[PDB]
Amino acid sequence: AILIADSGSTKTHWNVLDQGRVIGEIFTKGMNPFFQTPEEMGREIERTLLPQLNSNRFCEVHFFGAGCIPEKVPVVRNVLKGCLDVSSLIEVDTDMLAAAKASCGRSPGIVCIMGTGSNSCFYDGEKIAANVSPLGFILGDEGSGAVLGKLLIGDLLKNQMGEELKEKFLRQYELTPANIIERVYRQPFPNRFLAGISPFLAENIEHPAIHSLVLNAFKSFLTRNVMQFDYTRYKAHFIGSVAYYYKDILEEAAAATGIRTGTIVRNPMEGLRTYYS
Amino acid sequence: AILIADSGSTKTHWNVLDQGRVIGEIFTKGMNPFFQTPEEMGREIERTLLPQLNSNRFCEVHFFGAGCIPEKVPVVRNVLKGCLDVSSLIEVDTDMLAAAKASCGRSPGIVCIMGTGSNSCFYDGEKIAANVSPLGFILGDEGSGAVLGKLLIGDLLKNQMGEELKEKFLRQYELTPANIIERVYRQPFPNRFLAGISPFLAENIEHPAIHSLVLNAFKSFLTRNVMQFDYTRYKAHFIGSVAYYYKDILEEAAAATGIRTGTIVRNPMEGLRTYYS
Ligand SMILES: CC(=O)N[C@@H]1[C@@H](O[C@H](C)C(=O)O)[C@H](O)[C@@H](CO)O[C@H]1O
Ligand SMILES: CC(=O)N[C@@H]1[C@@H](O[C@H](C)C(=O)O)[C@H](O)[C@@H](CO)O[C@H]1O
Repeated sequence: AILIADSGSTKTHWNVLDQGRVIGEIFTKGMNPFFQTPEEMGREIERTLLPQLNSNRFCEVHFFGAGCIPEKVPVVRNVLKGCLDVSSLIEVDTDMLAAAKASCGRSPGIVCIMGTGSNSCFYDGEKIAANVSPLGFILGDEGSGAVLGKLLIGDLLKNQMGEELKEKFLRQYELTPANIIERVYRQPFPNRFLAGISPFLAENIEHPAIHSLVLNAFKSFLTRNVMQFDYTRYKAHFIGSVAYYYKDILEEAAAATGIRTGTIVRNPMEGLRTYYS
Repeated sequence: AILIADSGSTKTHWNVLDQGRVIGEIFTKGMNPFFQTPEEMGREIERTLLPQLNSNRFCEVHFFGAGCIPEKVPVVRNVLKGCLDVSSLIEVDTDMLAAAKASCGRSPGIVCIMGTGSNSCFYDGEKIAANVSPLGFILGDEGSGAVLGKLLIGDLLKNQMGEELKEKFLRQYELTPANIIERVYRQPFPNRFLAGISPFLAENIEHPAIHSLVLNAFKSFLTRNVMQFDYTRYKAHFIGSVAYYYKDILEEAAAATGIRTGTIVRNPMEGLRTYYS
């Protein structure tokens, strides 16, 4: 009856709710209209949800995803229309609203996302009131795996952390200098590439230089994004993968810059299903 | 009868030298194999110079251009071979060697490029011995117009330099945030876009925040790139447009980083032309 989604830049999880229960859970690759034309978006969409759904018809469909700026929301909604059957109108918004509906539900509060990309907001109870548009992983997205990987590759190959870690990194993923620039500048979804090579940071987090890179990235995010809200009486609900597995470094950078924190979960799906019933 | 060129990712100049003089000069847009396949680069080459190029059949031909790393040198080298007719063997290199031959000729010294992109090297007298390969404007290129433009836009729309400069920037180039993000993530040659909006820094240099942003970008460049060379007895020949019109901030950052300075040219061609005959 209802279909729920949350499209990250690298992956997408889909949920099917009927009479308030979960009758199906789906995974797909990431969809961002700034990395995917509607053909790629849609032909992928053909290959995705439809095969694992006995019935392709619904009454309500709610799709939240990265790159879903208002200028691109109708584009993505028409992509989903040419593949689904819903009795009412399709809602299409950003992943921030999914995170907010998941964390706070019908109540207000601050919500931030740290995964493939980064983002920060204040939320009313039914809609996002304010938002720092993150500009992406080239002009912002500070503190997220794609940016972490961007920083790490840059620092390593500028000989800023020595040869040992540089060689362990380039050997662990069997990459030459050419692979990076080809993968980042000429190959689809370079943010996936960066966010995927970024867990090397977690692997060698005991090194001060790597721990400091992660900490200073978290610092810059909080400074340039979360500080723009009333962070002195609001418990920032953090959602995302980077924020979950780097919990300690995030709490480090938060106590440094005075940013407050509340509940920190990795995926909004279980909080989203609670909201819809 | 020889032709020498130097194509930055934004522009390209071609020269045909006979009788010790320059007998003809044509200009075309920039070609970079990481934002243009070599055919597309090439499909313009038909449109620009050849229609006017009286003879495409001459002796030696030597082409230097950005993004033209060893992994990419042969592809571009055959593209010029399958239309062009040159009597001797093909030279293919990066813009750094043109800058070095122009700046240093047959003598050594440190040579740096500051325009659309960044790069760093020490040069012997026939070829570059050491180099910090800049990885481009997404993983490095610190101190370059695209990176300067990247930083300024990022800071502005995250409200890090106020509303006055942010608004003056967005109305003066008649850009909205979505247009920005569309131009950087979906539009060809985003490095030109950033480097073209970057002169806003020089225009508003009286603001402390912008002067410090430009200076600190220059600082880290010297730090992460030039410091990797012998900067204590070598007078760094800086080459480029950014380096000429931001001369004072560069000398500031040079006294800041103890780094020495030499010659500042924006374009190398007559020094390149001086080298050949
Ligand atoms: C241009 C781009 O990719 N933005 C995305 C965001 O998308 C919304 C629509 C936005 O741009 O504001 C997304 O919420 C965050 C977290 O996933 O990462 C950013 O990179
Ligand atoms: C990935 C990329 O585009 N790098 C280019 C450089 O190209 C060389 C070959 C290199 O990549 O090492 C170029 O020298 C400088 C200055 O123009 O700008 C960078 O952006």
